[PDB]
Amino acid sequence: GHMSIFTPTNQIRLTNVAVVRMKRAGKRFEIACYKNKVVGWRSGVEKDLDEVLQTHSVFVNVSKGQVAKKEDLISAFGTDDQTEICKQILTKGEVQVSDKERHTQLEQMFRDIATIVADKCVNPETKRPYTVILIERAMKDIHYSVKTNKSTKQQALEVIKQLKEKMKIERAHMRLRFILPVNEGKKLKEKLKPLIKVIESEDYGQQLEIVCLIDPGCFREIDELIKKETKGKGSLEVLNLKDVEEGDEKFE
Repeated sequence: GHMSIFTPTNQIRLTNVAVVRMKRAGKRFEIACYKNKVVGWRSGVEKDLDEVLQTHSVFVNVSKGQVAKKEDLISAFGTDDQTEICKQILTKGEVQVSDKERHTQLEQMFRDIATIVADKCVNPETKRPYTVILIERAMKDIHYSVKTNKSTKQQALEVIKQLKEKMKIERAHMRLRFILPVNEGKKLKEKLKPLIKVIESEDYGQQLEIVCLIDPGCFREIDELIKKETKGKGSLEVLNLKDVEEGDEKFE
């Protein structure tokens, strides 16, 4: 980065690779995957785990220039499958968690995650939730560099508590499900579905239970239509039990 100007976008090219490497106790494993949200697979935001692999060559040490072939990885790691090795390097290595700016802890990248958490929380009387700086000031205060190696499905509870530790936010993003019969269901299902604001939790039996709820920051933008689309038709129930049958997540 910040060296060559010629950087054309392509699917499988060494010009579109992301730097990621795993540091072992007595060995190094540096690889190159697609820069298109390479860490997406660790959160279920990917499309596959094949095309994301730009190169099948792993470096044992870029300083010396030791390129490990299929025989090398089979000896060093013990497996001939690069997918397994690369997968480990991606979840236990120095992966570029850059979603926008292709740099480290700079370029205001700390404000990026702050923008996502902003709409997810409600601030008390002082300004509107659009003030990313307001939440960012408290976010980076308790835990600096919250974007660096941010473990999504692992430190989810920690991150939300770290924020509350400093600034006590008012509620957060919850889940609600509407309950109405087939007759009334055949009205909101043709309005809320095309908008694509629903969650993978619906009922297709006698009651069309639909779980639709976005970030509280934009609650006024979603409820403005929900108030008449389903609220002024069926009953609105809250979804707080994740240890029970939610409904249907697939028609198969």
